[PDB]
Amino acid sequence: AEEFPVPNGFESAYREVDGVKLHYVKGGQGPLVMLVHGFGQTWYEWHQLMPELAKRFTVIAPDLPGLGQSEPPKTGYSGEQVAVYLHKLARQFSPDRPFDLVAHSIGIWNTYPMVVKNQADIARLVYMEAPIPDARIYRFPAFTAQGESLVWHFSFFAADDRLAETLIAGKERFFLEHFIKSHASNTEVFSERLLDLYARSYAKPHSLNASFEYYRALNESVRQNAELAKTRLQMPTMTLAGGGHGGMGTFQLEQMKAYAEDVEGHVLPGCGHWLPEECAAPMNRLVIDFLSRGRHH
Amino acid sequence: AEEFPVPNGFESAYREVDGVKLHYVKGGQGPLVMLVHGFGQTWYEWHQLMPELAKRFTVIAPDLPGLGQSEPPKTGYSGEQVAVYLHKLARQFSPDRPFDLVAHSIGIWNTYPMVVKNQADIARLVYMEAPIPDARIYRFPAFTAQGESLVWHFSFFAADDRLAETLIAGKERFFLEHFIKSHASNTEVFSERLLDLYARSYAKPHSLNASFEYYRALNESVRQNAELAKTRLQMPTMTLAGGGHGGMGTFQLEQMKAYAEDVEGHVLPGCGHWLPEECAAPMNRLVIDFLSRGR
Repeated sequence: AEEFPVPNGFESAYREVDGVKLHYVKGGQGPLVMLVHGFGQTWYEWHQLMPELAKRFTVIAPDLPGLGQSEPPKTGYSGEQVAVYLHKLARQFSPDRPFDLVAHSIGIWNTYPMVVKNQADIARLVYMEAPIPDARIYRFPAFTAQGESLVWHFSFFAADDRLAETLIAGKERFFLEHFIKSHASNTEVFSERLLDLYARSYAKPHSLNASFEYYRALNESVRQNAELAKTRLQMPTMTLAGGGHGGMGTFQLEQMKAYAEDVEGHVLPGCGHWLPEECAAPMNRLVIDFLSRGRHH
Repeated sequence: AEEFPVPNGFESAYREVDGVKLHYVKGGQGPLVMLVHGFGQTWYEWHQLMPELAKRFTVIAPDLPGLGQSEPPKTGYSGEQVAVYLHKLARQFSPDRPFDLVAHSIGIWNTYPMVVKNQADIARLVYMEAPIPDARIYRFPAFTAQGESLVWHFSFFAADDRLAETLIAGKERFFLEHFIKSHASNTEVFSERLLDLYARSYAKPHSLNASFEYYRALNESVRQNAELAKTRLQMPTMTLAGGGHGGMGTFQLEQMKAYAEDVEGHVLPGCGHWLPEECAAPMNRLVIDFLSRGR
């Protein structure tokens, strides 16, 4: 019983990677593009981009370990540990060619280590809407002159005593609606039905826990990344960020400039955090154009 | 009925102030000292200090509007609005003489405006464990290299859509233990029994809502204080802060220096946010000695 509708011409499937059963949706022909979702979401956030990309690329969108229909990681939730699963999953499908990688939100946290450690395996890199975990995240404000800040949820979710799971259980739909909308410019794109689907998925007890375990591991990821970042990324890279309420703005490119030699960035006015949903048309266009300046049947 | 046990020789009473019934506990004789509690607690946080002070002073410990057994404010929850209720209450018992003030946590927010606006009514002042609302609060981090930060709850509590009440309703006892202990160094003083007392009080629906309204008015209080702070405090002031896990550390005194001409500060080692309970002996000593420099 699929959690989300699969686009025509795509298949929902599973692969075991290091003893962990990962779910993914795959379609298209050509060089591989892997699309990695973030918090509060699943592979489905890419469902609009996928059919367009599948015109020129083989497209795979996995569920992060513990989220959607993927099993929890058997190692842990730090960036380096999760990155191994996504890397080996990608290699099962693109053993002989480098693949492209597109990541959003915590998808960035869970891919950066495998990108920096396997540069030859990565053709092109698109990162949108989330800091690479590093010391910069310690600068975001707890509170603003206009109300709640952008990332006070880092503390909420990282807190022990299962704080987040305990408070949110039974209110998963309620919390996710508030969180999505507080980080959105365009809230209308999030129908009652869309919110129901996302809320139902992450409300699975193991998925609600997984959601926050990514955050409880964030400081470890920061420490891991302090070593990894000694090696600059050398592949062509694009960043995207929303310019509206909820978005990262100029931060995305400014940070990436410290990690990547070859990088370009766009800020999308009128869009918040949830680029694939709030600003599907322009986001899709920028991604496709960026990736299509390489190999693609 | 009483939510918390009154110390021997003290009385629990109520006083109507601008149409709001304030609960307070009072005892002792001599010049008035008013002790104002903060978030997650009630007058009861002062119960160990009160008997000692009552040997030299008349001591009054009110419940903040909406919290403990006090009615919610009729005007609003900004510091300037709430401070009126507290000033008028104090002045009923000390109409012809200045009084002393001790405040903790959001008790600071709710007294600063009455202090700066009525400087002659305040003999001596002790503030502990909370920023005066001003632009400095926008500089605290959402997240730290050790985990959850000191004041991320500002955003949580101020969030729209009654986010905090909705998530916390029915889990008040769970949430309060986590909040208190995460902001403590000496966690062992918060026994299950004491936590039960505090949780039962703030679990009253109007109290849970009041708790968060103070944070929802925080930006307004910052705006209010921007004007009020053009005038420095002239009376003797002392700040205390915890030096341990969950404490404000050197921030307390450094900020107060911008507000007061006459200030001395102490950071108490191995104590977090909840000084009256985590570090009763040294905290009580410091307050009693400081206030006893005045007649």
